[PDB]
Amino acid sequence: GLMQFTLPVRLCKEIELFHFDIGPFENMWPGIFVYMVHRSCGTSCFELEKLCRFIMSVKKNYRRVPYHNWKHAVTVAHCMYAILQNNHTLFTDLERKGLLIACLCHDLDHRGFSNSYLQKFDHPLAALYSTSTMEQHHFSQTVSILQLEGHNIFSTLSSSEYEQVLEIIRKAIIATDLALYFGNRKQLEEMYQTGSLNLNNQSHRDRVIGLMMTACDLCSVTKLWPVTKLTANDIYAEFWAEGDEMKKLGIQPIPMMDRDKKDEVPQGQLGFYNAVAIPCYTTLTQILPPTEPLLKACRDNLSQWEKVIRGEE
Ligand SMILES: Cn1cc(-c2ccccc2)nc1CCNC(=O)c1c(C(=O)N2CCC2)cnn1C
Ligand SMILES: [Mg+2]
Ligand SMILES: [Zn+2]
Repeated sequence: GLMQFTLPVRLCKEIELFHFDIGPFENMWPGIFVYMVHRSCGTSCFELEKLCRFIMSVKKNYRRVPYHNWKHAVTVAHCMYAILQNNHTLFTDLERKGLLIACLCHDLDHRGFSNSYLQKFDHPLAALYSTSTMEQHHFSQTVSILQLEGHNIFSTLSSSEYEQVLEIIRKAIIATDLALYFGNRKQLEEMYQTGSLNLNNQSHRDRVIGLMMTACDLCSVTKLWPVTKLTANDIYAEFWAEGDEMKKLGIQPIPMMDRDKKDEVPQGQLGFYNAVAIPCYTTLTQILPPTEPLLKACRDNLSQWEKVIRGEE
């Protein structure tokens, strides 16, 4: 009860900032997560023993892939932490409980392959879940781990509160399917610009949380340039392996996944910042003004990719 987690001073200060990098000491990431839960939710939200057991089972069910790994899970949770702490009063008790957990679980048991590769390979998951194939799997893995003995971190919630938190987690994890982000953002843009956006409207809150999920998921573009750049290497390491696997099925992969077209990565980043990232953080900033630092950091990184194209690095 009187047992707080406390971090070294540099981490205590910098964890509050959007651009925080959780660092290369894997063994500190559980502690960093518990710290964020305690500050964003409270020391009372979860039984520490159940929470620690839950976190260590989640870690065990992330695979040793270049990008969609346990570090990504904790990085995405930290971005969510920063959003929630900078928007103190906008979110419910159930939302603060559910969203950090959703973020920690959102890529559970990821294999480093896209929904599209699973459908072309004809993976069993593609027959079980025809759309948002991996994201339905991630939610399924979340429920599995919640149902392990001594892993029920939500055990103090009523039946209907428990159903609501699991429904927040489900929608939040499904929203990380980037195929769904375009339409979600277009609807939020229209709603914001016609003044019809209503945070008492559950379907509106769902849309806003979905956009927070995209923002946290893509948050490598909001880090300091060296973090952003070195993260992109891990992203492409996965894409190019998928490209190799597409060539093994007799399918030319898209250029994003073809290691033979490495040279076009910089132009590929420009399209991604302009089509996906900047629009994401712009709409998020319109709805939640204190998230501006994400938009600002994303624009700084777009400017760095522009410099790469000009051979200024
Ligand atoms: C759209 N496009 C095209 C090219 C390209 C490259 C070489 C040659 C031709 C085309 N590169 C990109 C963008 C790469 N995507 C990212 O970098 C990315 C993601 C991301 O797509 N998701 C899915 C799992 C994570 C998340 N964060 N970030 C930074
Ligand atoms: Mg994912
Ligand atoms: Zn992710």
